Amino acid sequence: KPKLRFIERAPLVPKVRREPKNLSDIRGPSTEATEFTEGNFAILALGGGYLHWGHFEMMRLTINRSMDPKNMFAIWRVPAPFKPITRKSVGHRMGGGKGAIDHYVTPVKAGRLVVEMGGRCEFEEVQGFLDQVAHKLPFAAKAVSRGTLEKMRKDQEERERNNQNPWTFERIATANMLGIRKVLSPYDLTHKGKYWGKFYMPKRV
Amino acid sequence: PALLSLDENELEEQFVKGHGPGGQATNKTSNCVVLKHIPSGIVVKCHQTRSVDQNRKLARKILQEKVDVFYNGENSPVHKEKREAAKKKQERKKRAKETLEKKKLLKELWESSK
Amino acid sequence: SKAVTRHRRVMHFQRQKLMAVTEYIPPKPAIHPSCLPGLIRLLRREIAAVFQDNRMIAVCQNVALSAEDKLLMRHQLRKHKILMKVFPNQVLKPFLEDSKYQNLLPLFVGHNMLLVSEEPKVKEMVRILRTVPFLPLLGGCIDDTILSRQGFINYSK
RNA sequence: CCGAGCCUGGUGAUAGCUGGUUGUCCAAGAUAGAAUCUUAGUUCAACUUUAAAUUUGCCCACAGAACCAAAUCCCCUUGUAAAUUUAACUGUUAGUCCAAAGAGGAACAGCUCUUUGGACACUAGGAAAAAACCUUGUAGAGAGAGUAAAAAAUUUAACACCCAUAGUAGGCCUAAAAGCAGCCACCAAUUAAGAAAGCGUUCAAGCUCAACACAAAAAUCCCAAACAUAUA
RNA sequence: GUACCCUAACCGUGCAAAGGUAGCAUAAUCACUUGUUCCUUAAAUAGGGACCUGUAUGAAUGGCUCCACGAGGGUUCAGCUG
RNA sequence: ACCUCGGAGCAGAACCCAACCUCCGAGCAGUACAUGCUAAGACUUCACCAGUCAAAGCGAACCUCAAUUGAUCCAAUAACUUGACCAACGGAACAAGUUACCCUAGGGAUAACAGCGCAAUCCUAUUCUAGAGUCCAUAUCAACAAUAGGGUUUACGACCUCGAUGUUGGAUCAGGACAUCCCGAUGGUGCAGCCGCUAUUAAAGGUUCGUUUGUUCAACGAUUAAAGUCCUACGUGAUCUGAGUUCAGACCGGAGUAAUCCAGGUCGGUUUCUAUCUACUUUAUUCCUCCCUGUACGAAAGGACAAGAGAAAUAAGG
RNA sequence: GUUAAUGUAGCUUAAAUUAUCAAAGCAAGGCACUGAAAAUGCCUAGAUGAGCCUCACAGCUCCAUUAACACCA
Ligand SMILES: [Mg+2]
Ligand SMILES: [Mg+2]
Ligand SMILES: [Mg+2]
Ligand SMILES: [Mg+2]
Ligand SMILES: [Mg+2]
Ligand SMILES: [Mg+2]
Ligand SMILES: [Mg+2]
Ligand SMILES: [Mg+2]
Ligand SMILES: [Mg+2]
Ligand SMILES: [Mg+2]
Ligand SMILES: [Mg+2]
Ligand SMILES: [Mg+2]
Ligand SMILES: [Mg+2]
Ligand SMILES: [Mg+2]
Ligand SMILES: [Mg+2]
Ligand SMILES: [Mg+2]
Ligand SMILES: [Mg+2]
Ligand SMILES: [Mg+2]
Ligand SMILES: [Mg+2]
Ligand SMILES: [Mg+2]
Ligand SMILES: [Mg+2]
Ligand SMILES: [Mg+2]
Ligand SMILES: [Mg+2]
Repeated sequence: KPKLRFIERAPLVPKVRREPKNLSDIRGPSTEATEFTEGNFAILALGGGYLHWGHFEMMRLTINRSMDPKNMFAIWRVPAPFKPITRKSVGHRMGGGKGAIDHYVTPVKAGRLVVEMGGRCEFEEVQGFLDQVAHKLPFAAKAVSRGTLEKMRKDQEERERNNQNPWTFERIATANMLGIRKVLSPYDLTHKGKYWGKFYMPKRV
Repeated sequence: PALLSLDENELEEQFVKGHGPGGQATNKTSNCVVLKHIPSGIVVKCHQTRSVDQNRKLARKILQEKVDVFYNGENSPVHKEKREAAKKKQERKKRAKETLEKKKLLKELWESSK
Repeated sequence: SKAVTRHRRVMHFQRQKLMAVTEYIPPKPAIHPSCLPGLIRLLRREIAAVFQDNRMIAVCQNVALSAEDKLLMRHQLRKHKILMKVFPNQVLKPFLEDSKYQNLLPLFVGHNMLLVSEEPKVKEMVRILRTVPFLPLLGGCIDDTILSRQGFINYSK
């Protein structure tokens, strides 16, 4: 098995109690799968979103098609879809309960690695077919390396000390300077202005 | 005897207002489908519900009875259960004979008792 | 509208006035930065060994010829003891003063091929050359003595 | 002008429903809920008003508040002048948008439902016009003054040149698959050219490469005018 | 549920007071419905004749023929006419 | 479907906190038989009613469980006590249908029509190259996906209007968009030619007549250069119609004990205005025939352009 | 479309846990032989797939199955 394995539509034990749209599994930085384990190339999520089962066959069928499975291998860094998402039978008025369970979905936060690659190849062998996989994901994504994930980290850490602005977001947000926490969320104390909804802004120091 | 299917394509579904059997809801509603077959000439309408999610899925169920006569003929599952379920009406009016014949043999033997 | 949306949600104006004030401002310098101030070493032995050993060297413009005929022009001097060498001018041109060849230096531009030997045949080579009416032979050097294409007629006859 | 005549009477029928409700000036004043044949209503709270009585009210610091995030509760000091209790009642209990945390829906709605907080149902300035965003609240006259918020920035895709011999049609399987169907090996000739990286031939042939050599489209008619250069 | 030029339940039963007979028939008769077919038309969701479960026909809730008749409701030949 | 009560989540940490929100329960059972009596001080389901905990003391001894429920009046009984799936659970002592024969009061607090919001649905364009196209992703088409834009549909929402904003089709007159059906210019072609396919640009002009049906549609007959797609309160009823829908009558099939009822069917059925105000009330296309020429094109069958001549037709003005 | 009901040995109902007898089929057992009357066994994935305990029981995954409402403008 040196290829991406099949990911099923539903959990084998189907979830029978419905869940709220707990949208704060999209919002913010990721805490699981931010670092590299067994690989050199991956697809970083630069934004939050939900992976349906169609994206899992977008990713699997176009990685097993453009890959040397003798020399490269690949590994899922997201689970199979688990979070049930309901839909009401169409045409109905509002109310009358929650809808029935339609399908499942995987929450991906920004900074998450989605699919990892490896084996014996350079980044330029893999940057070809992974960048086109990443553009068809429901969020902003990107092919990174081990070397270009730290080059994106040390450069952004450079932007924090290099900038000549006396006023950063994190200084105004915690000191509550202009009464600014009237407008901000309580998560912008920890997001520090780099996140707005599910969107991640890397041009913000 | 299953009814032979129809492709997802080649079906010119128009949506018009249609007949209106109601006050103001049914003049302005494009509820009537005109689900066509492009190969054969079989034009099917439907105003069976006030909802296309049961109009169109039932308009498809009618069309796969009409175009079934085209590609099979009078020996089809759409005429089998017309000649099998009106087979019983010759087993219902003949059945009803033989008991209205033996309801006079027991009615004349009645009251000719003494 | 929720907190996490499909579309980038509009901000409050006091928030958007803050996401303009705290933007990244890069350092701008005083003066712009740009506006201020084995393979060779082995061939650093071989042409030095060409000029210690050989007697008659002949230089030319041999890029002129086909893939078959340059093997043949190699083979037309294989019947003698003439061998033909090519060298990089990025490594052959500095050596000439390290072996003190001033009148051979303004001579190596473009494609140039040495045609070294230890005994000249080149009386017959010009007869081999007389059927390819291009490919002209330039100035040689025998034992620290230049000889032009005229110098290869005064000696070689 | 008959689903039960017409007149008079009971009769000023009743209406939780609609409409109306008349001098001047001033002041205090806005949105927890619960029950209800009730949710178009009402009673009690809550908020509000007036009078009276007394003494603490608000803001708050250590310490303190459970196991299976923002904050609050408590609370002396301090900064403040208000609070509770008593007396007497009315009204409001058919709300909105914005920021935030969520639930429902489609991570739709100027959507619906709670929670914390604003503003509006009151004034003035601004965002073009503008209930809800920002600035600012305590009243008058002035042909004084200083300010507050307050004006959108952007303009992108050129590119190599030269040059190509060879152990061989490497072997395998294959009709033959020859660098390029497929499997293994992937060495090697010369200064330098992969047992071939894309095309291409049934197969070949051939053409190259790697190699030495020098962002937009909609229905009456675009929508201030205009403007790169005078010192904060 | 065995009937085969698509044809003998040719047999087992459940339930009822009784299980719809003659006749008529896509009808002014739930839907499907513009049923299928022939005539009529250059062309027919109309008209007429047929077939037919009509699963919601049907016998004084009267059923079916039919004579006259109707400011009834459809169809039509010829004429005729802004 | 639901209505009263309890536990968990939403509601992370004092308390509180909705939902036709998400998941579990309850309408008892068991053991006592001091499950006797009294009484400080508190709690409290945001009110009241109810509901909780309780030191001491008297008398004795040496409750379990989250909910496990029901007020008043009355009825029983000598008394103690007892009495509701009063479950619409703060409970009227006891009351259903139906109305198109309908009535009054109101409501845009609340639906249908229109508008507006939104864009799931719908339509369209780019992105990605899997796949078809003998080979070849890109002549043509196109999966899983992604990014946008539209505002035609079916929804949803309930913001304006219920002291009235009258409608389907048709008639009449059409205004506009272009996402082009025809006519024009161009790029590609799996373009020889002729036809086509697609793409860029083009809104000047054009966009037929019939049989059935109320029909927009659709089918069909005949044509056409072509018989565009939409928007205009599903343009247009103080200009028209009234076949449909949509009142009072009636039949049939059905539901119902009946009255009556059905998105059923079918016959019938009053469409009002004398214009105050704004606004307004004489600014050429195309087809065919000939010709070129039956040439170029092609193995042949077939069979072009541009230029020019004529015939007609509609439109405009006479 | 939506709830709502239903499933029984080969043949009919049962049984509110544990599965029956009533027919038919195996014969034998009273009777000269046939008939019951007996005395047997017999055949139910209790129409599904998972197991929450331990379940035709109490419920979905289920498959077919029939009823019934999908309205007003
Ligand atoms: Mg009164
Ligand atoms: Mg009321
Ligand atoms: Mg009023
Ligand atoms: Mg005041
Ligand atoms: Mg204090
Ligand atoms: Mg709202
Ligand atoms: Mg002042
Ligand atoms: Mg090269
Ligand atoms: Mg008469
Ligand atoms: Mg209380
Ligand atoms: Mg005590
Ligand atoms: Mg009640
Ligand atoms: Mg109550
Ligand atoms: Mg009537
Ligand atoms: Mg409203
Ligand atoms: Mg509407
Ligand atoms: Mg509302
Ligand atoms: Mg109205
Ligand atoms: Mg009015
Ligand atoms: Mg265009
Ligand atoms: Mg209209
Ligand atoms: Mg009008
Ligand atoms: Mg009449």
